Amino acid sequence: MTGRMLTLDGNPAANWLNNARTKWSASRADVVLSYQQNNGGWPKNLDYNSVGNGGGGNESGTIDNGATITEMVFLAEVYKSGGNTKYRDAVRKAANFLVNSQYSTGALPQFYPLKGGYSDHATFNDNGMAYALTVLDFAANKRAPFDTDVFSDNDRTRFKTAVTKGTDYILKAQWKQNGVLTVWCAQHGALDYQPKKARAYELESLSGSESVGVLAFLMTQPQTAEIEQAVRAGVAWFNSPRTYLEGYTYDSSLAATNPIVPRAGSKMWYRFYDLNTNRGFFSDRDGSKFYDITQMSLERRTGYSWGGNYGTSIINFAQKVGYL
Repeated sequence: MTGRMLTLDGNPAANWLNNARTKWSASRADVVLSYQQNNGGWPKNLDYNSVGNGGGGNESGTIDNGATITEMVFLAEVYKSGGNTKYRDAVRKAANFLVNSQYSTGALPQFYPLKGGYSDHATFNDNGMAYALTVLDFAANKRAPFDTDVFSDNDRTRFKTAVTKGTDYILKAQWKQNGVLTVWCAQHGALDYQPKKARAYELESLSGSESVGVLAFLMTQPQTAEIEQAVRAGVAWFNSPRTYLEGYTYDSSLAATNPIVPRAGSKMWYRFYDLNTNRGFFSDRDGSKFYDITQMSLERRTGYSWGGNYGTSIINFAQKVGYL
């Protein structure tokens, strides 16, 4: 560290953000711009590389599937490169959107204005909350691409407050497993901090997939005593043999019957771990919970990834910075 600040070199969240700066060709900037909703957010799943300009819209914005957070970083970079203030304006509306979406607790919902159901929860899914906070933190700290006149000091204060609140949320939400600090569910109650379900097959759990990005975000923050403890505990969880499955890997090509296959000297992480036992588990469209992936419907076993190499990146990064 330096002071209490870790390097951003190798930080997964920082890598995501810097990549987003050039997510699309600059030739697509007007197309991207044209789908921004009135509220400053974007809808998800628009094929910007193929579609012509949109007509804006008045729908909820979302941070699912990289929406809003990717577009805003991209357009900030376009503003930085070309100086066209229409893009500055859009980035300002997008940052405002993210902060406006934030609950009093710091939680960020998946969709805003709130649509009801699981979308209202604090959404770590698809790196939404963690990477949204990363964007706001980069903005707050005048990091590229936000080292332009896009934001003022007063704006940065507001973003710092949102980042602080988000951090507070994350720290309060971090799951204490029989007294031991671990990681996060893919979604938590915005007000109650509790693990929540999402889709039918997304149950209350520790998330092997989403907890990486949460840790990566925390590692961008001033490493207070509490934050260092939180990060070290999360990294320790990823690096624990009670968490990874040693000698196996997840091979989605083999999912027809069983994608969890032996691989000497490999470690696999589950997508879902039981909150209390730390056992990897599976679900299905009926919302059931079970421990043998061969019991799952063919469609869910092949159509959704139930494990992966999630821990490698954060463990290696933690090692690099002395947190392992």
